[PDB]
Amino acid sequence: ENVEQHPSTLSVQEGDSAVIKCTYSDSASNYFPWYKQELGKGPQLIIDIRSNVGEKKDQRIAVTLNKTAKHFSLHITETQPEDSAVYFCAASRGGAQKLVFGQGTRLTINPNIQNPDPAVYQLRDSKSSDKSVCLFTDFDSQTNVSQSKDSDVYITDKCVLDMRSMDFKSNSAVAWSNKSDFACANAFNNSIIPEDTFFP
Amino acid sequence: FSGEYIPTV
Amino acid sequence: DTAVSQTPKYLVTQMGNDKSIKCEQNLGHDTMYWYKQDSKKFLKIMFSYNNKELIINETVPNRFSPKSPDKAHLNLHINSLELGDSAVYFCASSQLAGGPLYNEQFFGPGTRLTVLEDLKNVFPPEVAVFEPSEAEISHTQKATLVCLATGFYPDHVELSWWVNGKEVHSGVCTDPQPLKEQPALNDSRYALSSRLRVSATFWQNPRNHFRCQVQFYGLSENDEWTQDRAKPVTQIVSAEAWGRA
Amino acid sequence: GSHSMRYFFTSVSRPGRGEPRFIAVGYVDDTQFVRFDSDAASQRMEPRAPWIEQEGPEYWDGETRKVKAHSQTHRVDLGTLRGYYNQSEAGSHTVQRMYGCDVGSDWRFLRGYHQYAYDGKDYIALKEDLRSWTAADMAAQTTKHKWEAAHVAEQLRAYLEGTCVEWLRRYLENGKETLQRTDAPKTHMTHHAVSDHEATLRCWALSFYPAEITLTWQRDGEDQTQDTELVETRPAGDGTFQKWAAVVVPSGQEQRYTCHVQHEGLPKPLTLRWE
Amino acid sequence: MIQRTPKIQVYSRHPAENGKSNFLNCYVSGFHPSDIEVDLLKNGERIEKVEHSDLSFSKDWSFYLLYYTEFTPTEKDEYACRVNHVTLSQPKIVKWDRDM
Repeated sequence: ENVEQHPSTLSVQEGDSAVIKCTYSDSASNYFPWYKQELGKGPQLIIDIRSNVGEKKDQRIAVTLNKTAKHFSLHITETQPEDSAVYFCAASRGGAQKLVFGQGTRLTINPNIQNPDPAVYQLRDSKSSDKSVCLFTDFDSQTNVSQSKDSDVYITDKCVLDMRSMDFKSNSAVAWSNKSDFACANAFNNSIIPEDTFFP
Repeated sequence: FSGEYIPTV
Repeated sequence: DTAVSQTPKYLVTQMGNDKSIKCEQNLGHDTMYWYKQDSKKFLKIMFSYNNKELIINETVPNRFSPKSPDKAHLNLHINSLELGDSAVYFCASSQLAGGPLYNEQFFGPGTRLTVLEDLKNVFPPEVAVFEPSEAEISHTQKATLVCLATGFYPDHVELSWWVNGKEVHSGVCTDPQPLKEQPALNDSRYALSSRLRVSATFWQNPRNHFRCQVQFYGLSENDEWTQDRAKPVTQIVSAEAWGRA
Repeated sequence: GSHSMRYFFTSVSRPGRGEPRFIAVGYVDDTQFVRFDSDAASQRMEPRAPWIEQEGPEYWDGETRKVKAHSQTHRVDLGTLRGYYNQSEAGSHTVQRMYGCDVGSDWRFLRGYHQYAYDGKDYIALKEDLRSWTAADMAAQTTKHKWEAAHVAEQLRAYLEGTCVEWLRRYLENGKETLQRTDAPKTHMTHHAVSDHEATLRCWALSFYPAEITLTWQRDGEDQTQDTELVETRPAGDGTFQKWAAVVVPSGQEQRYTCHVQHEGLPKPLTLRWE
Repeated sequence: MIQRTPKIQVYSRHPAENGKSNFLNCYVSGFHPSDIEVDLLKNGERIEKVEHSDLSFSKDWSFYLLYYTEFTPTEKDEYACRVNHVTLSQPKIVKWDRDM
C-alpha cells in the first residue's frame, strides 16, 4: 500500500546522469511503470517493467528491478534540456489492480551555457502599470539566484529559453519593483558571477 | 499459497 | 487525431456548491479511470470502470459520484464542495485484456479545480510587456522582451507569445510557477513572468508585432458578482509592442 | 507417494443481479483445505482443514486479497470474452480456471498446470512444459499471441515450478497426519436378482482415501466388461470415498466370477468373492 | 454454451443401521452450468437443515456438488433427492437405497 520516491527534487548538468530510486512496499507487485509529467499536463508512460527482467532499457532511459529487496530505479543517462519534468514511479500487481504512485521527482537538467556573457539590463514600457523591470540574462549554469529581502521587490527564479534557429540557450531572471529606489545596479541580492556582469 | 499474478484473457 | 479528452479545463467555485466533470476517449479502450492529484503533486486512484462495470472504488465520500454511461465516456459529479477538493482531477484510460498486453494508462489534460470560501478575492491579471533595453542589443545583438502578468487569483493562467499573428515558442521562456505578491497570506494574488528573446535585427523593424497574451480562467455566466468590480469572468488580457530603430 | 496442490476457480455472470457469483476452492491431494464464496458473509478465504488453521494472520489476510483479485480479473474477462465471441450483454456466462503443481515421493516438482474455460469448454491452457500455450478456438488464439507477447507464462511458471511447490511441501508436513494417511477400502459384496434366473453382483468399496481405486469383475482367469456397470467414485463427507462395480451373472455360477480391489494403503491387492 | 445434465447418486455416509445417527448424501456431478437446484426429501417432504459442498469441477470442466444432511434412518421412513436443472424437463427425483 505504499511507494517511496527519492529524491523529491534533483538537479543535473546537461551531460551527467540522473537516477531516481523508488521503493514499493508490497512484494507481490510485478508491474512498475515510470510516468513523465511535463507541466501540469497528463502524465505519460515512458517505460514499464513486467517479466522479471532486471533491466529494461530504451535509448537514453533505463529501468532496474531488484524485487527481493523491494526497490526499482529510473536511470536517465544522456541528459538533455527536454528531459526536465516531474517523474513519477508507480507499482501495481498487474491486471485489474491499482497503480500506486511515489511522491514524484522534480527534475531540472541545468543546461550547458554558451559563452557566459552575464549582465543586468533594464527595460521600460509603453506605460500604464508602474515599474521598470531588470533582466539578469546570459549567465552560466553555476549561478544560483535567491530572492529579495523586500515585500515590494519581485524577483523570479532562473529560467531557460532556447532560440532554436541559432542553437543558443541562455538563462535569465526577472526583477521588478515600485521604488523610486529601485534600479538594477543592486537589485539582485545574491552571489552573482564574479562579477563580469556588464552593468551599463 | 495461491497465485500472486494472474493474466487477463 | 486520437486522445483522452476532458472538460472543463479549469473551474472555480465556492464551498458547498455543485459541479460536474466529464471525460471521453476514442482510443477504443476497456477501462477508464479517475485520479485526484492534490496540492503537492501526489496522484491517487479514485475509481475505475471496465465496460460500464465499476472496479476500483477506494474510499467513497459519497459526495463523490462517478458515472460511466458507455465504454468511451466517464464523468464525475462532485456534490457539496470541499476546500480540499482543490486538486486536479485526471481522467485516464488503459486497455485490460491480453495480459493486459498494453499496460500503459493514457491521461487526459486534467480538469483543474480550485474551491474557495469567498469568490470576491478572485481577480484577473494585469499584463505588461517591456521593450528590450538597448544595452543588450549592443553587447549581444539579441533582444529580450519581458512580459508581466500580475495580481491574479487563483493560479489559472495560460501565457503565450504571439509574434506577427502566429503563436511563438522559440526564444520563449515562461516562469514555471507564479510568485505570491504577499507570501504571508492564504488569499494572496499571483504574478507571473515571461521572456521572448529575438534577434536584435528582428527587433529593429516596426513591421514586427509582439503580443503577450494571458488566458485567465474565472467566473462563468452564473455567479453572484455583487460589487464595484469587473467580475473575474474567464477572459483574456493582452498587451502589444512594435519594433524600433 | 505423489502429491498435489490444486486451486479451483468458478465465476459465473449474473446479468442485472449484481456482480458475478464467485466460488474458489483449494485442495491438497484429495482433501479440500481452503474455500471462498462471494455470497458468503465473511468475504475472506476460509479454512476447510485443521492443519491450515495453524496459519497466522498475514497468510489469511494475504489469501483473501489474492482470491478477491482473482474474481476482479475473472470479472473483466467476462466482458472481454463477450466481445471476443460477440455475445449479448443479456446472457449469463461461466468462466472457469484451475491451476496447480504435482510433486513426487521426493516432494520435488514433477508437473505444472494452468487451464481456462469459457462456458465449460476449453479456451486456452498452459502446455506441459509451462512455456507455450494451447488455444482451443479462434477467440483463444487472440489471447494466446497476446499472452506470448505479454510474457504471461514466464510468471505463472515461477509460481507453478516454485512458490506453488514450496508451499505444497510446507502444507504436507504441517498437515503431517491428515495428508499422508492411507485409509484402505472396507469391501464386501451384495446380491440382487432382478431376472429370476440371472443375478446382479455388486462389489463395494468404502471409507477409503485417497479416491484412487480400481474395481474389476472377471473371466476367472482375467476380467469382464459385458455389463461391469461402474459408478463415479463419490464422497462420504467424512474425507473418504466410495465406489462400486457390478455384473449380472447366470444364477448357479456366481462362484466363478471374482472381484479385484486395488488401492494404495492395501499392502497386497484384495481379491473378493461370494462363496 | 454447452449443456451437461447432472448425474445423481443417493446414499448415506456410513452403512444404514436403523436407530443410530448417520448422514444422507446426494452427489450431483458431471453437469453444466453451475446453477443447480437440489433438495432432500423425507417421505415426500422437504428437509431444511441441508448443507452442501463448495462448487468444484472435473477434468472436463463439469461441475460437482455434494448435498448432505444428518438423519437417523428407520423402517417406515423413505428418503429422496430432488434435483432440478436447466437441462431437465421436470425435476428429477431419486429415492434412497441402502444397497446402491
